[PDB]
Amino acid sequence: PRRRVIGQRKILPDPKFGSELLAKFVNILMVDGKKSTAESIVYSALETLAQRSGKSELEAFEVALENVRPTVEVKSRRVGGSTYQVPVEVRPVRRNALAMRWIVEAARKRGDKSMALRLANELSDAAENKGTAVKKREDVHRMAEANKAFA
Amino acid sequence: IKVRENEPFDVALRRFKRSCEKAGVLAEVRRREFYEKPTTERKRAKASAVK
Amino acid sequence: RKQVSDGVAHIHASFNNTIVTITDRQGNALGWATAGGSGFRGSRKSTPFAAQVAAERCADAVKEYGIKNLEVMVKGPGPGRESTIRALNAAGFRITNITDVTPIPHNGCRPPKKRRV
RNA sequence: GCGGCCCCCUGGACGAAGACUGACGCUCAGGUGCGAAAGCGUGGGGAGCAAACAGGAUUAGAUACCCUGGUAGUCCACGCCGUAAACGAUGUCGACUUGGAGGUUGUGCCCUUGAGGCGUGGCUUCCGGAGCUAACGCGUUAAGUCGACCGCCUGGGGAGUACGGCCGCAAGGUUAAAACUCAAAUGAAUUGACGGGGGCCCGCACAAGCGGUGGAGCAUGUGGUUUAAUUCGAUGCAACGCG
Ligand SMILES: [Mg+2]
Ligand SMILES: [Mg+2]
Ligand SMILES: [Mg+2]
Ligand SMILES: [Mg+2]
Ligand SMILES: [Mg+2]
Ligand SMILES: [Mg+2]
Ligand SMILES: [Mg+2]
Ligand SMILES: [Mg+2]
Ligand SMILES: [Mg+2]
Ligand SMILES: [Mg+2]
Ligand SMILES: [Mg+2]
Ligand SMILES: [Mg+2]
Ligand SMILES: [Mg+2]
Ligand SMILES: [Mg+2]
Ligand SMILES: [Mg+2]
Ligand SMILES: [Mg+2]
Ligand SMILES: [Mg+2]
Ligand SMILES: [Mg+2]
Ligand SMILES: [Mg+2]
Repeated sequence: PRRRVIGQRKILPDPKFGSELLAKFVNILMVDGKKSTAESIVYSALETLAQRSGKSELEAFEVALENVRPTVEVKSRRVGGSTYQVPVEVRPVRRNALAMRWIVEAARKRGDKSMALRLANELSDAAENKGTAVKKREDVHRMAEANKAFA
Repeated sequence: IKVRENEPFDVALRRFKRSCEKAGVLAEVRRREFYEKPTTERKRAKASAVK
Repeated sequence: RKQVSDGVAHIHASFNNTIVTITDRQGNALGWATAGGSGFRGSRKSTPFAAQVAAERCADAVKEYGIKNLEVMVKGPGPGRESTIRALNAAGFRITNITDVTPIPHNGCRPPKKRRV
């Protein structure tokens, strides 16, 4: 907005696992307003990732999200002239949501078998740092530190 | 113009240059073409400075 | 090679570019660098960051240089005239005196006309 | 119009009292002199800047604004030119008319203790009373109340132009019409609107996101075209699944 402060309530924690981040991930991954399909797909991918990596269930995806989160983002700014890519500081929640969106879109663009396996593959290659989410992730880091004096 | 700071200068913080005019004279002089301008740049704000 | 053990860095900082050259007290240049040559061709070369990049790039490689204490002297209106020093001092040479030249003409040499844009 | 410092020559202004002349004054057509910048003639000088000119950009075009160079000129001496928004858009001289706050430069009395008190002149800035003014505003430095003389004005354009005279090397300067054409031109101020003026504020306005349209097939309306007729309306937002 422009005058009134806003803030959204907190979605319910993810069923059984109780992961608020996982509940937010199903929100982002949701399509056409169908939580059942999103929940089934996320659980299938989560168990596949856990059994493939030999890691636990809760933090197996936490590692990938930690390793695919950025630090600064370029904001199109033009005070006197044309557009300047001015990098800025990323808020905590904004960083988390941006990494989550990156993972979801990276899984979207794949074609391996189906969402259940594509999400697991994205998580694995994000843990390893050889995926496409990470490939897009390093771009902001390389484009940072361009124009500081401007604001 | 010159800095003579005491032995403890931390990371070489410029405290006396900052207090000095710094770019007082520099900014005063970096302008050009002082012929037809000054006749009209004259006070009249001093006049507006009043209760 | 020469092992001067002391020197002075002349910075020529303007609204268009910044130049930094290390020299001896007897006016003998050893190395130089410019923001334009530091991969900032365009509008960024006039920014303070490109000035410090050139400063550190010229200050690096102190092995063959041998200058331990490196005075500083700046000239012209720079991009703050302080970022280059902030990088150069941390480069390894301690700073004890900075002089500023900024030649101020005591009249004469009618400056160029104004730009009507 | 006049700004580094020093020397020589030289003009004017203001203050202290004292002495002297005794209306010797004010204004001024014609006349004479001075008169920014640009410009002209002769001879020097020429670092920077910069008409003209050349090139590179921008643009639909750009012989312009911008960038890179650059000649005359800008500087000096001696002559000429005599024009500026040469403006305070306010002729000179004299007298009278409530105040307040400053600057600059003299001078008198005093508990003089002080970067202090009390007075008296010259010049100068701002605000304001009566008055004046169409209004804006001026207001003891009047655009207030008066006196002396001079210069100038008589609708807008044509036109400060043509012819003639005078001046100038030239560029041009000065004096200065008529025919013709229009019913207006113009000054101050009020309300609104607008501004590639300023400030503050709001809206899914932007930004941050989701999903779309514009691509394909089909439904429907409209424009256009054709037809015997393709009935009549509706047309930027605010007509086009509208009557
Ligand atoms: Mg220039
Ligand atoms: Mg006369
Ligand atoms: Mg001249
Ligand atoms: Mg000449
Ligand atoms: Mg000559
Ligand atoms: Mg030019
Ligand atoms: Mg005249
Ligand atoms: Mg004048
Ligand atoms: Mg004037
Ligand atoms: Mg007049
Ligand atoms: Mg007044
Ligand atoms: Mg004439
Ligand atoms: Mg004539
Ligand atoms: Mg709303
Ligand atoms: Mg948007
Ligand atoms: Mg279509
Ligand atoms: Mg009808
Ligand atoms: Mg019809
Ligand atoms: Mg009709």
